[PDB]
Amino acid sequence: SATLLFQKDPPANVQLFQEVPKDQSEEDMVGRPLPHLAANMQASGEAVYCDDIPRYENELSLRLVTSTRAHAKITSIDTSEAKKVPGFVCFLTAEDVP
Amino acid sequence: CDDIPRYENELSLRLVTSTRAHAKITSIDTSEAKKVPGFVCFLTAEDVPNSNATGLFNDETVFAKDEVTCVGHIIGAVVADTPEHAQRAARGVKITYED
Amino acid sequence: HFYLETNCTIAVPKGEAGEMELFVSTQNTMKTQSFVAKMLGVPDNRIVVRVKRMGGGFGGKETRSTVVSTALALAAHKTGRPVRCMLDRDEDMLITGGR
Amino acid sequence: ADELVFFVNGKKVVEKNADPETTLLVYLRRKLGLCGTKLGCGEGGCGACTVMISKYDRLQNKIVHFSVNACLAPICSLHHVAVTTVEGIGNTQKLHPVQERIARSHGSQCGFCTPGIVMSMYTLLRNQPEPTVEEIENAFQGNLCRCTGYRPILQGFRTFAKPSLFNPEDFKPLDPTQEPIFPPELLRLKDTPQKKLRFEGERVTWIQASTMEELLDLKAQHPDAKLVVGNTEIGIEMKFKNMLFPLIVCPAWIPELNSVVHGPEGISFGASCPLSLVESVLAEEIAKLPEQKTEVFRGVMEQLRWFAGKQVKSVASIGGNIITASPISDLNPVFMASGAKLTLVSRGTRRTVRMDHTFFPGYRKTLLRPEEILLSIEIPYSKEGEFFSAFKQASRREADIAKVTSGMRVLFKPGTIEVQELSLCFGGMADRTISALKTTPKQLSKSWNEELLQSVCAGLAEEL
Amino acid sequence: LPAIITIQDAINNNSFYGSEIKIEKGDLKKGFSEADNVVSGELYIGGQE
Amino acid sequence: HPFLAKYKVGFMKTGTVVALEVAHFSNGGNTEDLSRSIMERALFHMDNAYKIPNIRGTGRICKTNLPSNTAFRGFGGPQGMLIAEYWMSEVAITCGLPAEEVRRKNMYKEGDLTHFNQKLEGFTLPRCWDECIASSQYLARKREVEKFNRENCWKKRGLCIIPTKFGISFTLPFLNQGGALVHVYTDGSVLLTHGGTEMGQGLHTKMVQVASRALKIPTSKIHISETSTNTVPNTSPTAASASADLNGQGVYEACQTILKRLEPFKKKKPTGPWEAWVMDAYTSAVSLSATGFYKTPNLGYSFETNSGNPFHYFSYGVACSEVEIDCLTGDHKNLRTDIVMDVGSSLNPAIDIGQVEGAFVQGLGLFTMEELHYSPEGSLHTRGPSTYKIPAFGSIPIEFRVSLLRDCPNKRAIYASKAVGEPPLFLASSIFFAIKDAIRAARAQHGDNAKQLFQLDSPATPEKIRNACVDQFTTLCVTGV
Amino acid sequence: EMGQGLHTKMVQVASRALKIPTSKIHISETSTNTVPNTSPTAASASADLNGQGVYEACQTILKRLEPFKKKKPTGPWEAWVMDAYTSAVSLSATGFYK
Ligand SMILES: Cc1cc2nc3c(=O)[nH]c(=O)nc-3n(C[C@H](O)[C@H](O)[C@H](O)COP(=O)(O)OP(=O)(O)OC[C@H]3O[C@@H](n4cnc5c(N)ncnc54)[C@H](O)[C@@H]3O)c2cc1C
Ligand SMILES: O=c1[nH]c(=O)c2[nH]c(=O)[nH]c2[nH]1
Ligand code: FES
Ligand code: FES
Repeated sequence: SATLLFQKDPPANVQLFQEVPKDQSEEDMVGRPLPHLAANMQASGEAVYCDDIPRYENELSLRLVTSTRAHAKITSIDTSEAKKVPGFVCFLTAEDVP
Repeated sequence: CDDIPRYENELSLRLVTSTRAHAKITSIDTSEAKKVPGFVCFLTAEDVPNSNATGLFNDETVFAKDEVTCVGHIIGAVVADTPEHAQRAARGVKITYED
Repeated sequence: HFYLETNCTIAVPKGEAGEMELFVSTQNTMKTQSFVAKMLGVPDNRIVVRVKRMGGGFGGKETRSTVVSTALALAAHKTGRPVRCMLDRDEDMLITGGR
Repeated sequence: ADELVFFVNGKKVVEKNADPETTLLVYLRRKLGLCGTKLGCGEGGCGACTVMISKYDRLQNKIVHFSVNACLAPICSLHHVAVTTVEGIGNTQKLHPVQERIARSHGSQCGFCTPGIVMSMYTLLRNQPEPTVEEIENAFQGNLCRCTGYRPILQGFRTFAKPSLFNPEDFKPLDPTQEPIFPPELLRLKDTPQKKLRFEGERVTWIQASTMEELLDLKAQHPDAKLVVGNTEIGIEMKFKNMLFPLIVCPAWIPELNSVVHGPEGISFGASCPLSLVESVLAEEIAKLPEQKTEVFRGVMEQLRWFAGKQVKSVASIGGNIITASPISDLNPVFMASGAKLTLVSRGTRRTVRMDHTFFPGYRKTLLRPEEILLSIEIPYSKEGEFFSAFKQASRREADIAKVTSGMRVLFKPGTIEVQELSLCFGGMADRTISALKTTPKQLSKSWNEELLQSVCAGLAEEL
Repeated sequence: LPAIITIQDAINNNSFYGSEIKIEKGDLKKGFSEADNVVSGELYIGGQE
Repeated sequence: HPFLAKYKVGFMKTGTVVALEVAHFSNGGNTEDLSRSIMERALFHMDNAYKIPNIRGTGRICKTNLPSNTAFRGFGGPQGMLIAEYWMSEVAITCGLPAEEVRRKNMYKEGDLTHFNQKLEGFTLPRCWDECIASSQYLARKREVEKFNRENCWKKRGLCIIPTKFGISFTLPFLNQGGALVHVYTDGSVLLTHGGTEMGQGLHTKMVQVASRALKIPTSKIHISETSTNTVPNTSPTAASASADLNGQGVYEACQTILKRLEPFKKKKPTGPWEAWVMDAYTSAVSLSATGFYKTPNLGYSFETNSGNPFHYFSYGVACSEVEIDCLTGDHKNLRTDIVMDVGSSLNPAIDIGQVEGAFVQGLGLFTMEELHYSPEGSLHTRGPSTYKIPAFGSIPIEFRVSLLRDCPNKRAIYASKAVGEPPLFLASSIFFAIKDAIRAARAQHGDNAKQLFQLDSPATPEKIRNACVDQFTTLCVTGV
Repeated sequence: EMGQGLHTKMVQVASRALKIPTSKIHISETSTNTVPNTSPTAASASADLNGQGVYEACQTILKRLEPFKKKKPTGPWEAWVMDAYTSAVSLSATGFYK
């Protein structure tokens, strides 16, 4: 068995669950396997997730700046290179918090 | 309302209206409207998914179907990228009437 | 009426389940909702009408706001894109009627 | 020229100012508003961005279909191809059977991975309308889902092969004739000779080279020109290591970099041949030729089983893997252990080297000169009494980075069990692909017995 | 500045969020002294993204 | 949260546990966040399924210069329970008795008090256990495993059956509340919203289902568009597996209010359609809009007196898993898993089976695949799928069997259902302990004492599995011998 | 709101009803998915109708806050509210008038 190249038997899946009472209305779906309501839209790529929302023509983009040290004092911050980037607007820090 | 910023993909609509008080719509020619840069489409009664019957007593058309019944009866709507382009395109919708 | 803000609708299609959101200068969110729903053939629970404020109504935006709202809702549904129409004064005065 | 022209969901796209840094995913979402294709990692591992490419293969006079990671596909590489996204195969008004079955079989929970998995499955079916259960699971090596635990996706799709949660009998059947046409405009355009293209972005110029002369002239004039083929390495260097190649040349169009030549000693693949093509070629040869001749081929195929998934292997080039020279390349140990013949050209020079330890002098370096490119690699037939194994162990079996990866070859003196040659090569044991050059020589002439097993193990323990 | 990374660095430096949380029931000294067998050990369980 | 545990268990030769002491430490990172409530939930589940007369657990949360750790499906329960099952595994081995018998005889019975003194009523775990035993064919397969292991030197199989108890309700009692708002428009269509958010668990699906029963109209007439702070304020997070419980009640109450207001119009036209009742209500100027609210009754535990019920009820389930390790590489196959899960009278068995499988596979990753590495100076190295290896298509049990327990209505939650999101995750520990079983067998194969309690930290990665399969190769590589 | 000062008036009403300053009450917009089936803003009626609605919505809240007010008759609004929240009492209410 040490020399065998990797091989898998095919899947064998069983899902057991209880049928609803037979006197239950066909319109009463509680206890029935109703697909996720957004399943089709989610298969079709029509379901909208946050970044799928179109941009406003005046919309800006934000990028967080994070520490590269586990524990340190911030001695200084230099934004001089950042300001040269086309479309640069501003760098927010603690002092901008209203 | 119009102070609300436009979405990047937002389109402009311009109504096209009857210039006769009572008349059958013989034909509609969008040929000039399509030459206008930005033109997307011309909406008419045929493009209404469900009901062309609107108004408080259900006696009004969303868009004119066969006859116009006032000067300013809404016949269709041009859709275009910008309002300037929607207006120009709207001028290129030539309508033929029979009073 | 000469409300200084003419009729205006933005319709924003949501891409799912016939959901649409309208921003409208109207005194009648309910009828705006109902008329757009029926025109599209979707239930009312899919249509949201939002009014922040109007630059005048005076009764002129009790019903006649919907002739713009419906045309625009349709354009948005059809294109999958936000659509906007604000009437020019000449348009508004011709289409929407008076006392 | 400078216009970039391709098709998306049947619709012609003309981009007049393509920026080499623009990925297909960003173009689809932000330029075309098609947000079905998702961003899940930007790294190539998650498949949330999977779309299908269709193109006319000039070398085979046929129309081909493959999946790619849109997050790693430069739009500048896609002149005269046709892209299919999730929006292209169906919608809620008319679901494609792929769409219907994943939905109805409860194979979509959060839904974010669903377009990706749908396009992997769809692409499978355009290539093989009746796949085996095995081919179906393999369609998803490059697709991750965090929600479903995978069972229902596979179960629902098993219907396409060969009290209940869903009813397969209610699924609409698939008619392959009803898929979108290949854009006739692209068949009209395949009658024109490919011209060199230049695209200029904010920071990067991209040259899509049409001929070997254009490529070699450019490398002679401008040796810093960075070759890009599949972008499955350079894409990561740019996005993640913030490296910038201001000049890129992409040679994927050049015939001699795409050729497959049968020779007396083995099979020569052009450097730009995708791994999926190496796979398809070697599989045919393995199935027809005698076992005795296909020991190295099977070595390569084994390593490719666990090499990312379909999306990466469709665009990842054989040459790309070799020149990247990662310490954990899964193929370089195999090429080294089989001493595969590499052909290196520049303008005005052609040479060959058997891959050995000297090919990789230092970290991520080869013995190529700045102005040289790798033209071809010959994967050899095995001889009588020549045996080969390949190995890989990572943290996960599928679509993982190797901890240790190996190629191993023995040639015996004919009719004996006495070693003539022995090559044991490893990734993941140094800053380069290495050969156990101290351990293997003292085994020459020894018999293949317990004493040899012990000598090598002790040798490897000290040497590595 | 001095960093505290691992659980052990934190124990070493008395770096906790708030105080010990505890549940106890019955009589431990008795239980242990009355058992046939005692087995002690340590387990580390990694996090998860 | 990573956990470190120090444990000492005392037990009889029968395997009966008579004393248990566990010190827990979590790595909380650089803000407090939910770290303390997580450690509470861990302490609440250090018993897992087992009655222990003399018991002491401590927990301390480490403050460190790492990113702040937070909630993850299970919320300290899985860490608590793996520890329980780890020493429990060692009790069985020390005792020379089968694992499944040692676990069964230490199991709580109906009416027992937990170490925190909550009574276990409607204790379905024994039924989960017996059904899983029979449906997994556990004893027969134990022999088949034994056999494979005699016949194979360099591959070994392992089989383990693990139970779980999981307390339902936020540990902070006042979070156990939720709200809904329902509008009926004059076309009869309903717009519903609640505080829950949809993240793939099919919550909106379940609430539409609930509302459709409550109002006695088709689900097609009810829509949910979104969650919004300006339709339902002051909402708890969608967490603690409880969101269907809380919002379901909320939705139900909003619906009852609307029914009460329609009942005069119903009485006047008992055959006439829904649409007519609504328009009749509208044109009689009755409000077609209502809120709904629910708070979970009678919760509140005190650490000081070790009294009060933290949970409204418990989830129970059992999983049997079989693995086959490759002793030479550390690779393994998950051959088969059998799960019996009590979700009460499921609101939606498709969705609940979905959550069992989803939860289980995340847990499978937690205990076998998923590993984060840091530099010694505390920088996360593992920052994408290239280095962080979550379960793939190929990772899941080849034969994967899930059963929802039959005939177990849970009175005190919406339409007799139970929460499902988190409780199944820990059951993937069954793969961890099956691997531990296979490792033992590989070790026995190289003349290792079989009451030897070798170390297996979690996750049980190829690295850890291979290194624990001590042989002539590991001995040479480490020792030089 | 079309310039007639309707929101101003309803804020004035809610302020008296709840006995808190107008500063603590805000109205952002009108929407079919917050209040359904609304009559048009018309017939000079809109302050009469909505004023009563607002009033009743405020009466419901006050009824829910009553017990927290009895326990702390002087302690401020903010305290009652946070108390009702931590006792799991709804702080949302519809109001209606015909
Ligand atoms: C998700 C993912 C999974 C992966 N899994 C694996 C794995 O399991 N095993 C493994 O080994 N690798 C793996 N890789 C690495 C990568 O897929 C391969 O190295 C790939 O073969 C690179 O091919 P490419 O054409 O994309 O190269 P590109 O990224 O286009 O170029 C790579 C390098 O090769 C040079 N180059 C390309 N062609 C030539 C030539 N003809 N002459 C000279 N230089 C040339 C380029 O200049 C560049 O320096 C993975 C990558 C991704 C993104
Ligand atoms: O008791 C819990 N409290 C929470 O806040 C929470 N969050 C979560 O995911 N699970 C749990 N459990
Ligand atoms: S976004 Fe994950 S592979 Fe492209
Ligand atoms: S369903 Fe959420 S990642 Fe696939």
